[PDB]
Amino acid sequence: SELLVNTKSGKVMGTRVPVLSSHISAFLGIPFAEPPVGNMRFRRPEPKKPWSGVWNASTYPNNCQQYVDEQFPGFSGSEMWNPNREMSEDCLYLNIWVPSPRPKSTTVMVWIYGGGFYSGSSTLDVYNGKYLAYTEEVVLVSLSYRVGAFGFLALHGSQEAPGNVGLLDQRMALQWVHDNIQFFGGDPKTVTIFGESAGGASVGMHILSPGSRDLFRRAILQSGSPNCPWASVSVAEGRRRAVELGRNLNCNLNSDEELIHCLREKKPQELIDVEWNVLPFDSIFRFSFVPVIDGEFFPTSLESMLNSGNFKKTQILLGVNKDEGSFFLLYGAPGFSKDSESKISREDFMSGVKLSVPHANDLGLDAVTLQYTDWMDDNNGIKNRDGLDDIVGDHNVICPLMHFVNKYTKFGNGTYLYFFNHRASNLVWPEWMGVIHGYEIEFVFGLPLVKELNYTAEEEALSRRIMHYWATFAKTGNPNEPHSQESKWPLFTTKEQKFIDLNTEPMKVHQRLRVQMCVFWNQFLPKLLNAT
Amino acid sequence: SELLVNTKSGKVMGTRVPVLSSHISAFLGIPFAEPPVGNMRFRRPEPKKPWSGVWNASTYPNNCQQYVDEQFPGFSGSEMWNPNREMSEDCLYLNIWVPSPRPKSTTVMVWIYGGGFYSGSSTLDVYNGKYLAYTEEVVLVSLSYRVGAFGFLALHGSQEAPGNVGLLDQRMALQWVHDNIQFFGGDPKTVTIFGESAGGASVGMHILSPGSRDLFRRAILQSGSPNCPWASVSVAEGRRRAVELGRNLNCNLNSDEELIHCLREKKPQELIDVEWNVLPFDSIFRFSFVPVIDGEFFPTSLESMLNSGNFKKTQILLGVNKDEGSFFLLYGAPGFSKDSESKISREDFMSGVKLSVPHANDLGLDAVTLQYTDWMDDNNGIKNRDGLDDIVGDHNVICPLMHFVNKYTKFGNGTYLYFFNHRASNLVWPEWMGVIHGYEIEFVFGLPLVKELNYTAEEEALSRRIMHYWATFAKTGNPNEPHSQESKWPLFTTKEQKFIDLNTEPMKVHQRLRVQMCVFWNQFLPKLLNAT
Repeated sequence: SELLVNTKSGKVMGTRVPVLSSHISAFLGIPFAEPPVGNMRFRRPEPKKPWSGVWNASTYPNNCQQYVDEQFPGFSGSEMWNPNREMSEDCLYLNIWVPSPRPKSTTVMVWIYGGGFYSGSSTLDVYNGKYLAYTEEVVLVSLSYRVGAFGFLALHGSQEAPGNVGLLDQRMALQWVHDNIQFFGGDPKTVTIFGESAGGASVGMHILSPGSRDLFRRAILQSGSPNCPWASVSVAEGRRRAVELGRNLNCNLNSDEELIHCLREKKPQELIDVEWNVLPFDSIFRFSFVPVIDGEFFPTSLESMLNSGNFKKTQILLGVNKDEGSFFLLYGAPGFSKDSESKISREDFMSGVKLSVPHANDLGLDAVTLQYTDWMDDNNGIKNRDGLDDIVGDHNVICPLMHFVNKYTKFGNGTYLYFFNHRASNLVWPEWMGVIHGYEIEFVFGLPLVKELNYTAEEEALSRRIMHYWATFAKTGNPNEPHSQESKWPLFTTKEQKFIDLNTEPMKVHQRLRVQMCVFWNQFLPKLLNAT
Repeated sequence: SELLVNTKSGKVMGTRVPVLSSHISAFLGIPFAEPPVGNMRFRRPEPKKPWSGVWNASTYPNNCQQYVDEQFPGFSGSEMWNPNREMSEDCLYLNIWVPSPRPKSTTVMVWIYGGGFYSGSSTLDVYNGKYLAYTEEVVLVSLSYRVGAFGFLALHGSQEAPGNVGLLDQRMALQWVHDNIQFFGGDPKTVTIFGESAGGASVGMHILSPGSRDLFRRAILQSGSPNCPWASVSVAEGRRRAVELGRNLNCNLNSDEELIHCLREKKPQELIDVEWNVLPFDSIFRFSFVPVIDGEFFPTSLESMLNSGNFKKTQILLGVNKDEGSFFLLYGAPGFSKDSESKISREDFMSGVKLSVPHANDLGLDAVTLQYTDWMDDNNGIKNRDGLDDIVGDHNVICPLMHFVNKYTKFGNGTYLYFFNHRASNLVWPEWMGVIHGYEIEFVFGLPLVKELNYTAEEEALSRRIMHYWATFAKTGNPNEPHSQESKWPLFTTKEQKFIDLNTEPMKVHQRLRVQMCVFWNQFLPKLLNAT
């Protein structure tokens, strides 16, 4: 039977699903690690023990225990990101969408969801692999990993909560795809991992980490890179937050064993209730528990790894959205509202700059303000709003990703950069937010192809273009069709630094994606803060 | 006789001179102080002792002993600024151009030449007061003062070379105009002093100094203000340079008397031969001997005086030229040539930035470079050239003058700002230099009215407009004609900050003259250098 597959872990029974008036197979909720419950909390994942009989993989698995957004109850715009399944510490499962008839050895794509390392589910609607699997004829795998304290608590030196266990979770899923995807029709020697936000940072981290390099062929990073200011902490800050977390739940703090044991007796929702209290600064776009440079997963510091060429050399395709920042200002900066044009005054502008660059002294806060203020029109509410929006995106996503793409390209074997700047016609968020963080995803998974979702004809056209780029790239290491007549997505080179825009208009190539600001955030500011 | 005038110092015999096919009186070389020779060198000026008989004031006086430019022998462009008379330490004289018939009580204008405080003569061709006196019917006075070591050597605490004796020279001339201009037809209660470059800085200094405030009614400052980074030094740096000067001439340095006496035995040309060796840094737009904040001429520091409203409150009219910097880059920065387009490379650009902001640490040099570099086109030779040109002008003339006009306007009784951006059609300097430092002067003195000089019809029209503005302002405190139909030069206010352009095109009002950069040079950079 086409829905029955025999893996090295046991037999699995999938289900047939309809897609764009046709069908494909779907094996949902296949386990890849032992349930990290009880004494296993905070600990590294262990391989799932083989099973007898047939595992029923016809329904989605549970979602990792996480923080849930309730800023806008009912609002689809924010709930489409919340977990749509029972939350449980028994979360480590993966989903596979296989074409029909089953391929013999086709290209594999493994998706890693984003969410600031504190949230995310593989089961959201926007992450439905069937449209992409079907349309491009690829095996689509979607894994899951532990988030928040559960996946990133870090008491270095201890084997009870080493840290990065959330990344080990992902590696585990990748190890399984490597050892079994062949039985699903996939070709293990041609697996592309691709992510978004924290998932984009995760992809970049497997490229840097020696232990994961041999488990994939290529990579796609969307709106996120490993060296982002929010994606990692030092073991010292990791330890500082581990303790403070324990201090909020009134736990014995005399020793790591003391602390860890107390944290293991707490109900999942109790760690999550106080999780946001450990941040060192009043900030925006920063998260409590994230990866930590431990000396294991990451040999040395990220910057020295990027400078020494110490990382997997292959091809990569990455890019960013036009307005990456707006989403975080809405939720945390004074002045912004989902229901108003949110024009910002001088006072609120500067409050925002303080919240965006939390680690900067008064001199730095001034450098940022001077760099983002048009003194001929300083009290223009629309300019202060869009200026603040730019600061958050540049410092947190764009300028960091450009530093990565530039350091990488010097040792890589091919780079392709994009700039997604198209606002979907059916977006429910206000206009001032623009091309929002994470909304390019729907085009990657092809939601525009399903009529009922209400997308324009050109938006469906854009979705197919992108799906063919990602898929053609996953297969060949080049997003372009061999002998096509269409426009060629030029290659990014240290010299030219070309890139293309991604929207419903005739392709246009450009150069030096936001150089003016990227030099400020990557060269000047760092230097200034270090001298002062 | 109309050419004979009896002053409080003695009788003076002037001469009749032709102007624009007509005539006026001219009393040239009237003395106002005792010859500062011998033991009087470096010392404060003493009033000229009355004389019997008639002083012959029909020919120009000598020029102060100064450094002479020989960078371009023969070139009119640079020689029209060199002394056109025998140089001598016996230099303190003034020139008066009086209308015919002699006025009973008309408006007076006293001109103070510029020259970096190290050069300048009142007898240059471009400073011929007859055209202006004639055309606007005003008494035009032109004084002279000691420059270089001779007028600014400063060994604070000693009465042999107190410092600022060059400014005392100017004050002396003003005291005489105040006590005698009435006998020439002038009205002493309506004297406007106006200068350019070092002279613009001098005008601003009489506005700040308690001792000179009561000697004039209004003021005009062109391309220069008292708080310019090159216009003054601390008593410590003044003392440091005084000594080093003495060290170059092998003088006994055991005591001030020791030093001063040795310097008084040296021929004038020997101090000038080594004068440029005392500058503390390899620099551009900086001069050896300049005014010094001594606590006498200047009660306290300039910045605190400007903040406390401690200065003469009246009306002022000031402005700058579009390309104030080019002239100094030509003479001192690597890459520029009088005969080439002078396109600058990245290396020479940065060499230039080092030469322009000599007092900045490596962090500052980077802030300046980042602020003046278009990273989308970093190797554009024309952009690096014009960028360097902007740095020199902004930091040395424009941003400092805007700081003055803003601090002043808060306590003044009327401010009028202009921006001269017209390049004369007969300029002999290369095009890349643009609207050069000091070339607005020719329009102020009306050289365009004399055909033989080869100016366009619109340039002569511009010259008359400016001459009427300066003159109408000197008389009324407003450059505008009471009930005119012409365009009104709006008033500058703390709120609006309006200003006008000055060229052969229909007047256009603007706002915030170069705010973006003025904030960098007046607020951020200062602060950065202080914290680091």
